[PDB]
Amino acid sequence: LDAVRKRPGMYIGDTDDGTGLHHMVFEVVDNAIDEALAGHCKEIIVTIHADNSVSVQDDGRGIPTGIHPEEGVSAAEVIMTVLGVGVSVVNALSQKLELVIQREGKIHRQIYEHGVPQAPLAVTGETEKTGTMVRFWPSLETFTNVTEFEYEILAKRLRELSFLNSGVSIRLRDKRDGKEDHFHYEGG
Amino acid sequence: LDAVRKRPGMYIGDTDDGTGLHHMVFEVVDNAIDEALAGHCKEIIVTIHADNSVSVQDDGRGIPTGIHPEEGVSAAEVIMTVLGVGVSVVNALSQKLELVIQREGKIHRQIYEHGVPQAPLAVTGETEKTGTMVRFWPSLETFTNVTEFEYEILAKRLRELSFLNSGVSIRLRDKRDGKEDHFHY
Ligand SMILES: O=c1ccc2cc(O)c(O)cc2o1
Ligand SMILES: O=c1ccc2cc(O)c(O)cc2o1
Ligand SMILES: Nc1nc2ccccc2[nH]1
Repeated sequence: LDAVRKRPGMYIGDTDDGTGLHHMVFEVVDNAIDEALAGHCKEIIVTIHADNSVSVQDDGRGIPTGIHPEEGVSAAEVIMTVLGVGVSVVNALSQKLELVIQREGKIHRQIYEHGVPQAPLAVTGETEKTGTMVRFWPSLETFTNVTEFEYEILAKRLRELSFLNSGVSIRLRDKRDGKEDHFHYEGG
Repeated sequence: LDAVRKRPGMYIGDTDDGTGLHHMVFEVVDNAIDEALAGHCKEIIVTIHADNSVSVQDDGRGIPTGIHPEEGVSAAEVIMTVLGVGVSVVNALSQKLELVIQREGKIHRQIYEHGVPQAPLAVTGETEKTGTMVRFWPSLETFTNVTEFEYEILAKRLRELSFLNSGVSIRLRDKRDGKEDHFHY
């Protein structure tokens, strides 16, 4: 990840005007849509939290959790820490990132700070559901001037995406003011 | 450097009781002694600053500044960023690190934050002297409980090193309370 840290603008875009900041969300959304498309029920939920973090959840299969034979860490960690631009770029430029994977009747949790895992991926409990959730706090050392998520920028893009991804429910929620939207195009 | 950032304790030592914190200084000192031995005057200066940073100067040749043909960046940056344990560990666990190299008539400067270079090594002026200086601010995210440098812990180790490295002068300076020592065999 040090290559991304050396020159963040090359990977995420402009870190001052807000375009790079919102690209962080849209990169994570693209990965969530890919997981949602693998299934039948397909739903993703994008939540803007009151602390200016954004979470993106899908109800897909859940990212692989088993140890990678070469790397010697969970396959999830490899996805989050090895260099669309990839979620690893978002992780590198996030001062905090929470990963939650529900898979094979188990809840898996891991926390990152500036791309560095704080502990190995851990099974913390049980669940009937499946899916992947990433909640990230953009790094205020990288992202300057525009540091708060504009609802309209996310709402507009998610609406455009709904028409290209048939059968995928996309929910947008703003916990700051309680505003929300539901984009669900079932064409074809 | 992310392997170091993942498990700092395994590389530097315990990050809560103050062992790791002081080992940061000792790792830098080892490299400063190597440079001091191969120069003329052979003196190192370890300064504890008021803002809880430590700087280690030597008056050696100055570490290489030219571009490394494999990595495509200054040889100094390769030393600071690629994995004695190495100063790259110290750089990785420092919230800020300032590198100053005097060599071939030129002063070179570079700043790091958590091991990430903020710009390439740059020529900032002219100079008659030679040597290398690293000033580092330990990351308070890594180093907890014992965050401030105890003078006697550094003094004890530098005394041991002065006997072992008989040709090298070792000066220790504390700017918080004005305390000083000069270890030389
Ligand atoms: O790299 C990946 C792969 C899948 C994925 C699914 C999510 O729902 C998400 O928020 C982030 C993700 O990142
Ligand atoms: O090769 C190296 C690497 C780090 C380093 C740090 C110092 O403080 C110094 O005086 C000399 C050094 O030489
Ligand atoms: N605050 C902060 N910034 C960082 C950049 C890289 C790795 C760790 C870091 N902690």
